[PDB]
Amino acid sequence: NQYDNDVTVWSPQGRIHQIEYAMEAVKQGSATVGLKSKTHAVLVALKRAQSELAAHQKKILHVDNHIGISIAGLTADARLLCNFMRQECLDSRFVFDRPLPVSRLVSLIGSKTQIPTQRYGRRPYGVGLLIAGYDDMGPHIFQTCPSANYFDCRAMSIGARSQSARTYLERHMSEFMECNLNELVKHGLRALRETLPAEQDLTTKNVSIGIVGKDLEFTIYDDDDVSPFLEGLEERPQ
Amino acid sequence: ERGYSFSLTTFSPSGKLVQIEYALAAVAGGAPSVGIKAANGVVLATEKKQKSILYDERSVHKVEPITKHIGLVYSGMGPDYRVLVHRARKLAQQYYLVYQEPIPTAQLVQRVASVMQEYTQSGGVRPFGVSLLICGWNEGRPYLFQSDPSGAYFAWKATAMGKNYVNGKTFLEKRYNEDLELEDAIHTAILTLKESFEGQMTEDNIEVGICNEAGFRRLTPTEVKDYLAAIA
Amino acid sequence: GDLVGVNKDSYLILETLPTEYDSRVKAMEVDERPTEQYSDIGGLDKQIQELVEAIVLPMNHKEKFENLGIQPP
Amino acid sequence: LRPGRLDRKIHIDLPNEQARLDILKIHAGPITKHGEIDYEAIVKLSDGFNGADLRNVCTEAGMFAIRADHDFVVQEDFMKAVRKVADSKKLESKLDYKPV
Amino acid sequence: TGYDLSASTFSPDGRVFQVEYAMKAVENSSTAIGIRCKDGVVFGVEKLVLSKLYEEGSNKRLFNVDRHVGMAVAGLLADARSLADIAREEASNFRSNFGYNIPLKHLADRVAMYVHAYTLYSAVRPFGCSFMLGSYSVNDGAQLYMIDPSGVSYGYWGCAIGKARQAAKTEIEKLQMKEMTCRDIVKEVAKIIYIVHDEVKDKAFELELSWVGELTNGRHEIVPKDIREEAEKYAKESLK
Amino acid sequence: SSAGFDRHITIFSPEGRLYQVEYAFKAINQGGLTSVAVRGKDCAVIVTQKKVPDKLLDSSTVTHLFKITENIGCVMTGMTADSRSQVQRARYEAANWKYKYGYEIPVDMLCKRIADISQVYTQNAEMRPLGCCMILIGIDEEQGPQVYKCDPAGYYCGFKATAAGVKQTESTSFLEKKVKKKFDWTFEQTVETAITCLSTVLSIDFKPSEIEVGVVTVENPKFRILTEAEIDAHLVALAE
Repeated sequence: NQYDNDVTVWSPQGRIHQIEYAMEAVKQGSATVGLKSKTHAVLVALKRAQSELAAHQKKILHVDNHIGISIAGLTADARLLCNFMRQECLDSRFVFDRPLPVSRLVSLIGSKTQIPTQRYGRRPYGVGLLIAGYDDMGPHIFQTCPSANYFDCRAMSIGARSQSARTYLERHMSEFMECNLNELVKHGLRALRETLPAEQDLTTKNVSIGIVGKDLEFTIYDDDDVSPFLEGLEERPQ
Repeated sequence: ERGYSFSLTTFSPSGKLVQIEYALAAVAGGAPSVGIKAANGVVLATEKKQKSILYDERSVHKVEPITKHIGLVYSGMGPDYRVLVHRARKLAQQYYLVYQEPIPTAQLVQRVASVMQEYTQSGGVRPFGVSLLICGWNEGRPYLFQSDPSGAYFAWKATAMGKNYVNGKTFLEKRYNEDLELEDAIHTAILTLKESFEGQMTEDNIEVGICNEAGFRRLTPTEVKDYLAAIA
Repeated sequence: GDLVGVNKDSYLILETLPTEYDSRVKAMEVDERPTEQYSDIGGLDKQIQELVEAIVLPMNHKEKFENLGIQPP
Repeated sequence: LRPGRLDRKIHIDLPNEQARLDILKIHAGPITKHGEIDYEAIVKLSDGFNGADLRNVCTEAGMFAIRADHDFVVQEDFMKAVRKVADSKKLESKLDYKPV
Repeated sequence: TGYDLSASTFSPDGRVFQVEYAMKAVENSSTAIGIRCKDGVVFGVEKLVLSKLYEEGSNKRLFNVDRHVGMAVAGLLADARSLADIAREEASNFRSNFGYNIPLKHLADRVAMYVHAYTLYSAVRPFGCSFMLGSYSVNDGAQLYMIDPSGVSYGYWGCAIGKARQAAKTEIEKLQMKEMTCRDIVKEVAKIIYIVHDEVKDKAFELELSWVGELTNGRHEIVPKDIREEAEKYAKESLK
Repeated sequence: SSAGFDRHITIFSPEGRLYQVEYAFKAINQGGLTSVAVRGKDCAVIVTQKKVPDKLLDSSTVTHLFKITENIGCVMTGMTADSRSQVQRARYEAANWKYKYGYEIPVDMLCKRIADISQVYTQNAEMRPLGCCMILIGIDEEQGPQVYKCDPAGYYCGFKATAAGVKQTESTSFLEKKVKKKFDWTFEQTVETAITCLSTVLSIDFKPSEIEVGVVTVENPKFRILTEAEIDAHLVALAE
């Protein structure tokens, strides 16, 4: 246990336990699911409430006109990487007068989170970024980790009981290319409803959906314009 | 580095400094040496043993000059000696650039020990493990000073450091006296060096430097072999 | 260094006893013979091989070693 | 340890390269093999081994031959056995001691 | 224990365990091998598909430092992208100051000193990466280098990094290497990956191949992979 | 005994020792290597074997003989990564002597610069003391050849013939019986003793491939690494 204190100290087995503890901090946040078609990229999030009178903590946040991210884990590491994220987008907008491609922006994040995972007295960033956007060659769904291993995926889910969320995806991943937005979105929120207890699903207070498209800027809906998407659903069987 | 800067030497609950006491133990296990101030110049003598027959003797030196009238020997560990030599070499020059005048022997010991005392109080370093003996015939009367890793300094008529330094301390108290000459001082300096040395004493077993009012001078192994007649 | 049965009065050897051991040693003998057939243990198939190669085969096939003719481990 | 009770102190050490070659030729005596044996490449990978370690290499190389039921011994079973036995010497240390 | 915490303290027998721990952290990763023919260097990296886990083409461990210099990393992944950023940065300063392409002998030495520098202080840890360096030049030939986490850097004709290291290099020396052309070697490297790593450990695996040499005019690029497809066809002839 | 943190960092023991530096002297011995230096009347000879355990491992990238300047060569023992980083310290400060002072650096003045650097590793208590050893040769004007040695403790002294590596106590016991019995040293007299001292300690009678010989002589002051052909010429020369 004495070698499980600092980030610098290697293990005699060869596993730095501080990163392995930061993976547990991602699993405490609420679940969220992102996916993409050939022409669209939709990520759906789930909110929680601290109490009944308290409002629900928001998950999806706009970054640029095509890039928007989801969140899991801490909230200080959320806004600290968010301020770095908005900064880098408008810099290349100021310098090259073009939007950043999604892939090489995420490579800047893995370089950013690398230094506090190696030097002394610095925690890793407990964070669960799911990233969606357009470069010039279509939609992209990315996920990160506190170990800074970014993954070019097609559908993932991170947070609390995303174990069941992943299982729904591969038995419908072949359908996720030809279908358009009206059933692409409600394919995604059929995956959130198994990350839940069997008595509440989506009652217009805890779900948000962000869509980026070809002729579509990244748009976030919340609890009032989500209601057109929440119709046309079957209940959970038993 | 990072900026830790914390001193690793603190007080004991008894009220002592433990690491300085441990550094003096490394001085006492050093090579023996002796220095005698007798009324016209100062005689320094060390005890240089090559551990094998393969070593070169004209390469590594013990009696080391600082100015043309200031010499300096030690008893402690080898590599830490060469640090504060080069420090004291440069420190004698800023006196000479300012004042255009050769630095007095009391003036180095004010300044060399101030380097050495502050170095113990500073953060994240051990003290030195070297005691010194400093000589010089400044303004007629010669001088003989002794510093230590505790930062202090003294002024001896004749003293000895290294191994068996208390045995040569009793030897110098009986054999030496108030006044002598330079040639008598070398005779008793070898006599206290022969007290604790090995069997054969040649031109390479010992190495002797002297001060005069004509200046600091280091003896070659020819005359040391020549003075080795009527040994001790 | 043998254990023999001797008459009390005449002091004469009358029996040869089998040698007995310490009482703590006799507790170490196994008499239950449990059952833990190899299907119960899963995911350790390479280690099951290298145990059987080392121990079970010298217990059974002495000739397979001696035809190559070296040693058991 | 004073002389008179224990007179002469005889020192036994780890085998040299010729000595690792000779011990390997000893334990490779009664092995049904083929005429392909480079002993020199085995000793070149052999460093700091015991005499019992080279006994183990001759033991393990036969165990590769009992695998797939080849009663002969090929040369390539040895270099697998050398890398296995030298792998197991990540568990031992402090083998030298000063005399007396 | 008691001496294995920092990377600035020696053990009482004369080594540093923090470097020793990070070496076998590289050992737990999958197998990446490398080999050179007489006019080129061929890379080959086994990549494991877990269940789906990515769009195929994600996070390939065959990086690209310079126009004529390539990587083949293994071990930890995030620090390997850090060393790629150091090596791309170092080759740019040689271009700017000295006006021509970086020799592979210097590029190995400048990186290995940087890897060495994190093994001396208690403030930072040693790297958990190991990799390869392949290049080609008409004035130099084909060179292949190799860097451990401790910082030892020298040459090879062939090497292997990963779990299968000693078991994977036994069949590398079985080949001929001098007289071969690298296009023959491209279908050779496929079978060494395909022989090792039985699907008992992981059912799904996938092969990448990178390739620099005389046919590629000194420039480094990936193989035509979906094109010509003679890796997997010639490798699956190892059925008996 | 242990007191405070004497077993861990560079502080003094109660006895006056300090253990981290004398842990570093047996940090050399894990290299498994022995170097021998012999100075003669007008020549100086370095001789050191190498071990090449793999056929895939190259031949030119192994040699510890490191040309510092045109007139000064050196050999390295101890671990490899600490040895190479020691060399570019020596290459850098040899060039600074030419820029600051014009003329060529002596071989003795360089070992003052190295050992004062290696002092600070011992002297400060937050940095690792670089467990490798240093051996130089060179020709001086009006002084002939020289042989020096630097240490991780940071002290230097000249020699006449002195080995390093693992087998000092056997080689120096051989050379003391060899030097002092009134031997006149020609060129080949130094070379034949340089092989046969190592050939009796290790008891090999080697092929001409394992060893390397660096040489310097006052007829050609350039540092020179021999070729295996002329190594074989001197090797059969002592084979009467």
